[PDB]
Amino acid sequence: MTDRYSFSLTTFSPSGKLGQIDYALTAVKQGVTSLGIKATNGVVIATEKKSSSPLAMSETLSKVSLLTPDIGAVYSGMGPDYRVLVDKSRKVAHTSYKRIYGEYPPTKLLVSEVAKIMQEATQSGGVRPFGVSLLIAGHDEFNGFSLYQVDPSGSYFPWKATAIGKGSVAAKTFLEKRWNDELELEDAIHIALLTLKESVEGEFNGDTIELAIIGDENPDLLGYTGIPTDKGPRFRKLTSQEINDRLEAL
Amino acid sequence: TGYDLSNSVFSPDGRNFQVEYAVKAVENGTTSIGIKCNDGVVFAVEKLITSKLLVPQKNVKIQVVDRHIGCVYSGLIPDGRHLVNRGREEAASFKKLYKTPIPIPAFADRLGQYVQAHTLYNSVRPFGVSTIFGGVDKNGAHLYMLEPSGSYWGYKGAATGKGRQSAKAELEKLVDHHPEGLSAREAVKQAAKIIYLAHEDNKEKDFELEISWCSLSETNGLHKFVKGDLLQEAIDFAQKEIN
Amino acid sequence: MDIILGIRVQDSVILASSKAVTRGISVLKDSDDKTRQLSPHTLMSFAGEAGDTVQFAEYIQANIQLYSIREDYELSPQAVSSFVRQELAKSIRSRRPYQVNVLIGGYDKKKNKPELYQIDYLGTKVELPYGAHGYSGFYTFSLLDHHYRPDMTTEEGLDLLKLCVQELEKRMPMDFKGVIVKIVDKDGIRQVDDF
Amino acid sequence: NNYDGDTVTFSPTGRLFQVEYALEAIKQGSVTVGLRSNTHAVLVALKRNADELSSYQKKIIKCDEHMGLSLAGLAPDARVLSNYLRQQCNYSSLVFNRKLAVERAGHLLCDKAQKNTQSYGGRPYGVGLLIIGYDKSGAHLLEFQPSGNVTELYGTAIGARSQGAKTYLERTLDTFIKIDGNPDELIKAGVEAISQSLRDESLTVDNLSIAIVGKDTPFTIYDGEAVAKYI
Amino acid sequence: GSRRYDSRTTIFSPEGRLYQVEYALESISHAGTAIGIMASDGIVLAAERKVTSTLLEQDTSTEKLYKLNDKIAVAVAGLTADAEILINTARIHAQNYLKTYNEDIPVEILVRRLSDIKQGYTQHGGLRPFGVSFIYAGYDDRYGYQLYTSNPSGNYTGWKAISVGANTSAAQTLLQMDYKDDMKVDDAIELALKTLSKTTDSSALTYDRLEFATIRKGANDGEVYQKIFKPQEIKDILVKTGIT
Amino acid sequence: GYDRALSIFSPDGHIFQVEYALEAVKRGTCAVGVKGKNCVVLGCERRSTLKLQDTRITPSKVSKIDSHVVLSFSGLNADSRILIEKARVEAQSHRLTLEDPVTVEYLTRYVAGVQQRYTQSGGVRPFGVSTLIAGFDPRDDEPKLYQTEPSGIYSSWSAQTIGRNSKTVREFLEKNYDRKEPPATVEECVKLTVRSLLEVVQTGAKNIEITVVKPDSDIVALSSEEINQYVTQIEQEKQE
Amino acid sequence: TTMLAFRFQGGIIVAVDSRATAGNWVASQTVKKVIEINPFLLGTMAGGAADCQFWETWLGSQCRLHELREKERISVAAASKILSNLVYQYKGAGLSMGTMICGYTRKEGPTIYYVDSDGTRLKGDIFCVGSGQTFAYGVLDSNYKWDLSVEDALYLGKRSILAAAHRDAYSGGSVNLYHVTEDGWIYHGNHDVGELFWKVKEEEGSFNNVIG
Amino acid sequence: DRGVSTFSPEGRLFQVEYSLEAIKLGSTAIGIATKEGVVLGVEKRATSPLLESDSIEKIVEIDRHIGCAMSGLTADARSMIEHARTAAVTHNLYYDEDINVESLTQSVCDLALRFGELMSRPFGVALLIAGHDADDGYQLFHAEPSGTFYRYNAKAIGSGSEGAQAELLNEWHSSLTLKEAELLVLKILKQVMEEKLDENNAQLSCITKQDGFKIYDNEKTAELIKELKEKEAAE
Repeated sequence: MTDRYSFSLTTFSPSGKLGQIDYALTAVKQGVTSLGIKATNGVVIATEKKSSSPLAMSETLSKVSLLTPDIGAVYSGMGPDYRVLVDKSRKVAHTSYKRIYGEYPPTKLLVSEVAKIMQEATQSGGVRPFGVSLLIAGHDEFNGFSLYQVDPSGSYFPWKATAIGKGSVAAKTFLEKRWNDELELEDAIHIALLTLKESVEGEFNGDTIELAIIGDENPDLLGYTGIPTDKGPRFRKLTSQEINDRLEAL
Repeated sequence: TGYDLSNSVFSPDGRNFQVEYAVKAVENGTTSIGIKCNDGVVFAVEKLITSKLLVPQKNVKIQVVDRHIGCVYSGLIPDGRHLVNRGREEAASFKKLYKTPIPIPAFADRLGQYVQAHTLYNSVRPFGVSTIFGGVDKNGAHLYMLEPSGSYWGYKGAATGKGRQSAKAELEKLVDHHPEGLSAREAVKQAAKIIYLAHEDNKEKDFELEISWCSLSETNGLHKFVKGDLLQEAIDFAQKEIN
Repeated sequence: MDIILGIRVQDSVILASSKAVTRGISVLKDSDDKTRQLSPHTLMSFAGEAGDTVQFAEYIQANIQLYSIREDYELSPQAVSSFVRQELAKSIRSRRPYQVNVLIGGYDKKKNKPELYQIDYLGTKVELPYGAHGYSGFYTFSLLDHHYRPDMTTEEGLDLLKLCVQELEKRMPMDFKGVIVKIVDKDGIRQVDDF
Repeated sequence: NNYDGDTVTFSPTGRLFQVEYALEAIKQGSVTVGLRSNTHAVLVALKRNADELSSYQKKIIKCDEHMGLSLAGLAPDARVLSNYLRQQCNYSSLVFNRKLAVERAGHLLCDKAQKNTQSYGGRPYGVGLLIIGYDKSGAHLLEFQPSGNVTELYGTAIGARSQGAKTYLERTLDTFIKIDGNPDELIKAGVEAISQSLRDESLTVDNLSIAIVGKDTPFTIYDGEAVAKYI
Repeated sequence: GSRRYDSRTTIFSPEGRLYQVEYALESISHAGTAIGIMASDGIVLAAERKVTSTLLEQDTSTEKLYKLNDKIAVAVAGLTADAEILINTARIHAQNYLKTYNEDIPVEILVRRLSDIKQGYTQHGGLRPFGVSFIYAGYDDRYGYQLYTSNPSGNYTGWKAISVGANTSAAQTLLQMDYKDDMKVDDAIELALKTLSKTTDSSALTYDRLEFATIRKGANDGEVYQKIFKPQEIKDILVKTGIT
Repeated sequence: GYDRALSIFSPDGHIFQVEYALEAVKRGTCAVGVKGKNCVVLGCERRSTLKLQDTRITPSKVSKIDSHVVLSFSGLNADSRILIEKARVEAQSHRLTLEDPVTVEYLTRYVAGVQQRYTQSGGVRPFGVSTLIAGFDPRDDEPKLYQTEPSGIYSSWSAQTIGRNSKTVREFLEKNYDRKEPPATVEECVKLTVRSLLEVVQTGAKNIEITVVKPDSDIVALSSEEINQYVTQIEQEKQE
Repeated sequence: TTMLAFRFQGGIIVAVDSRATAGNWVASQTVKKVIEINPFLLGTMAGGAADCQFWETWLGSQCRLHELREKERISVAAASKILSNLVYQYKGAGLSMGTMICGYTRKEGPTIYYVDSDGTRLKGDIFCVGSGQTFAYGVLDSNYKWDLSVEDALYLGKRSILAAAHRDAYSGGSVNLYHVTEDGWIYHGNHDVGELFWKVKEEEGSFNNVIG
Repeated sequence: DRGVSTFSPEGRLFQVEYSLEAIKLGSTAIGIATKEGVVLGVEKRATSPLLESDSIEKIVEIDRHIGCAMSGLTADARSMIEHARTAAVTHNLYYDEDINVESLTQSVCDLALRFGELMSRPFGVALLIAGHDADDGYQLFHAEPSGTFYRYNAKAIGSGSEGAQAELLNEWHSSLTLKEAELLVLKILKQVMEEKLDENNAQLSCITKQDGFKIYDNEKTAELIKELKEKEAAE
């Protein structure tokens, strides 16, 4: 046995293309649409819960994931690749930051760590790149609210608003017309729901849509009282009912 | 195409062609069988006499594992020896930690997982043997047969090698004609007959018969080789049936 | 080894080091030079455990010479002293530490200033106008505290050094067989052959 | 064809071509004969020279006082395998105060050769060995193939034109097995056996190599004028 | 076994060229142009972001210009993710040197170190090289202001003015034409922007498509200041130099 | 670890990776070495395809391995740095253990050994570099000049050239260098070295580098103007 | 044990005693404490007998490999440093060694290095090591000159060991003499101390304290 | 591609067979064993007249009683020589004696087949190992990259080997003197060399019991060349 694939499986072609990265991006293109919009007092990330079977309980499959109390992530592309990246991202937030500085990493640095992991799968021996693009929304004291996209190559870019996957080209055009620097969080959620409806074929409701926000601190979700400085997580996943309430004012 | 050039590669069918090619090596080997009797198991194998210069009764094929398990195989003989060596290590470690001798189903999985592991990587070749093995434990007699894929099941009777079709047909008759069961001494006689009958697929050269058995009443649950008078009696019974 | 002294005057650094090597009962040598030139304008004297002193000094010398060749440039006395400190600080938590105390006398050609650094085997570095290791300071510092001036000439530094050595020869129980004296200035390193 | 690039690849008919190619190296090698009685076991080997200025390549290697072999094929591989046998014989004597049984020595050689046929990166051994020995169950002769197959025999031959010697031994089987307590006659039978494999060349004084082990005979190799008696 | 799938990233061609290095250089030729110009009183780093969007958050964005320490900065051309791996290694090297010698790392020593890391990937390990070319802008008290470049081969050279990425042939000719030795930073700022404006594949050169930085002794007295230009500051210097 | 045998024999008995490494050397800028009676001169070509270069800081083609030995090269620049670093470390290691600086032959033998090792080690390619190593043994006034190549073979030369168009300058040296009477002075040796490069270089401007090594660690690199005076005097004698 | 080595006009004199003790018990009087590393290099043996024998024999192997590789005689500087660097690696493990590596080359001339198990390496003109070193030093220091003849130098070394053998309980047996030249060392015989003492007493008039 | 340790259908290792082709391109080396000593001679083959030919080292001392000549990719020989020297010295350290010439040769040949995917390829050089020991007297061995070594009364390797070996077939007898062997190596080298043989492009050496291994001076060889010329003109 032993892993005898100690050589790169991603290499430059004569034209300068890294084939495996391009092909990973193609897999992302086939993936279900997900988007992110940044407001003045929050960030929203959303996607469709494309249920593989009606017998499947799609609530047990989380496409939107908490990474830290103030950082969340959504994806487009290969689900399993996303799941393991979420595990690694959660752990690296602790090992390379919280266990050192006693606090959670700022959004940009956690993104940087996830990006590094994805870059290494593009150069290390005997592995293929991750077949996902991530959208990571978060808040921290000194940088405020932010939204980042991370691609299979390991490249990441900050966005005011963006979309990835199936209908990203049309969705990004839709977002360009609606986005301004004076949006409140509720306005961004409204725009997110409008944008997402265009790329969804079938049912469009709280049970088929997954949506989370980075907003105000939620002391009700902290689980304890007594420490004034601890005010609760800013990440909150919207319920099925909360989504449907905003679909009537749509 | 090219799916059959490397082990552990799924073909578009969902097949591992390298494992299927290992089976061809097994089918090319001599006939070996196993019979599950009332309180034990009997193993028998066809040994082709390539030349007069082969010393009779010396090139022993059947192998013991621990003191209660017998193993016989068809195909690449060295591969079978490698598998038995591993089996002996597995049995030793089991007894070291748990005191009791390894149960036959437990032992079957140890071999099974090891053989299956050689279908997971392209850096190794699958085993070129099908192994018939078994013995007596606390729950009674057990007979198993293990393929190159790592696949194994429990058997009432088992056969592999070049004359497996002939042998299987003979084994199926015994199962039908004896629902109550077969005695250990009967099984030795029947094993001799079946190898002699299966030798028609290898009729060019003459052969040497080798039999072993584990029985609760006849061998105290230990693996022993059938020797001398009992072996000759089985050879005579076999020769009488082919004529 | 025993006595190593250092004094930084106006335009040079002067290092004085004893000549005796004693192995228990007998004085095996009375002309030992307890110093290594690390670079053209940097000298290091040393004292401590037998064997480790020379091994450490030559190891440092080799490393600075390697740097000099690689960059075609002489490191500043400060940079050399920091490198030496780190090596000793690393050494103190090793399996078997270097038991070596050093003085680094260098002339910085960029700043046109002499510099004297005192580093003990723990990696304790201090920049001083004058320094010593072991018991040498106990006998000599009261004289240096009194007479030292920052604008002293090299000749005045040597005279103050003679007074220090005389006090050592009077009150120290051990015969250290005199000292070898070396001067480090803008022109490099030279030995005072009559002291 | 497409399945002979390495030892880790079966062909569609279940063959291992690298092992078969290693077997081919033995066929190119010089002939060597092995035969035994109930008291003694004998090796006879036709040594091969490079030219008239060169020495004749040695064929027989001693492994212990009671065991040794003759080689045909890649000589360095024989050195590796014979070194391993020397160690295993030695381990048995040091740890268990026990002379290593010839049959057990065959099992060890089989297993060592097998590992080189199932793993990537390696290659099969390119040599065949005839092991003779005298242990607690009498005289023994083994034939080793680098496929891993080890076989106990009364007599045999390996190398180029070995078929002639092998047929002779198959005829003489009933005679030479009975040559007990007569080392010279057993060697004669071996020299006559290896003669059935010669063409154009004959057995000379620096051509012939003989070894013998028996009841009260340590494994000893005869070369030079020591084999003139048998020419 | 595994050999079958090995591309062999570290072999010579029959002509004595390193395939992967050459192909990585081809990749870099499609990256946004980065320019470095060295003057007597400072260094300029100018670089073009690749076809951006209006929804990209520019003020928090960094893809071209990176700080290695207070004295040394780099402009990137190629795979950004690859560059960040090397950049972090360079940042650590600079700090290792500072801890060891208690002096800031000389520019060339940092450049040589990174370039040696790139070299290693071309000779051993069987891994693909880093698809990155750097322009190093830095200052130390030995050589003063320095410009270097390094490419995937691990080869590095010093420059008075240099470009990497797209249209380097056209850019280098324009720089060679207008560069003079007695040039000052404010003049170099203008040259860099004028060169990008002519070589760009975009229709027009605007603030949102640029990253800009200067290293000046225009820091109060005997010290050096790095200035990573803000989006508004790039907009102002574009108006000042008369490009918009 | 990556263990792949990149340097292997071909049916005709050639190791192509080693031979292709020589092709990289052929592409490199020309380097030349000439030893006089009491000196050795190393000349190097600088391709003028790169202007706007900062010549103060750009890696120079001749490198000091120790105070008494120098190394120049033709081929891959990045590869040469690895050999130069190893040689410099070994030079200091030799001084540390033997208490004497390396001989020029010893240093050459070491560098050549490293090059050879990279032709039969798994997972590595050969150096695309040939070197000229020159200097004087400690306390010796006999000039030394050696050459190494990717295969790892090395030898001593009265005069030698490597790199692009080295066939032409070797042609020049073979008819102009007399063994019975080598360039008796520094002037004559530098002149013959500049002359040999002028057969190939193009403009005698910033395209020619000259380094003179004399006994007892006396090494100096000539400036543009000093070389320019040789370039001027050579062509004025040629106009006849 | 008593050993000395000193540099002079005609090269190096090496002189040693021959006694080995295990407590009060005299285990041997015929011990070879000079080791012929090679035809040009000598080593003395003090401390651990095995440590000195083993590693100075090993040193000879390293010196031989050096001259095979470099086609030149190894310097005393380089040879001594190979040994000192080796024992320094073992520092703390419990090696016991006190030796003088003696040689005569073209570039160096006659050279002596005192090498020691705690890593010390000292070049010098006169060295004396062992339980009787202080007695030998007394005779050496008062009679040593650079311009000694080979004959007088040999006697001085012999007489100095005799002084030690007399007073030091753990020194004696016999005296072994060597003379190291550029062309190699020359052995100058084994001299029983018992016979030598009486001979020297009569001829020299020394040791009046002892009745003979 | 294919394994480095692969067998051909004929039962030969591809890489070993290919390395033998590289040795055929090498410069000629010849050895002749006599009862008075063994002679080793080589063709230097300088690629240019500016190359100082005395720096070409194709004859090498392993120990005082063992010498060695090489042909092929001579850079590959350096680690083989290093190993040989170490083995010779190590055995003396362990056993206080000279090592047997055969044992030394066997130790060198053990390195040969240590290649795969250890070194990445076989050695591309053949060695003539000559020496003397008390048990078997004067000996000459031919060490190949296959790991095989043959003892020879006389042997030639390199580009002119088969022509030289045919010549050695006719000339060698068991009563040759050392002087006769020296001239014989010179004669055959002169026959197979491209350039005209002289003391600068050819080198002689010998191993005797008394004096050990010695590489001949160019002045000494020049006299033997002049002696050769005169005796060939003598009939």
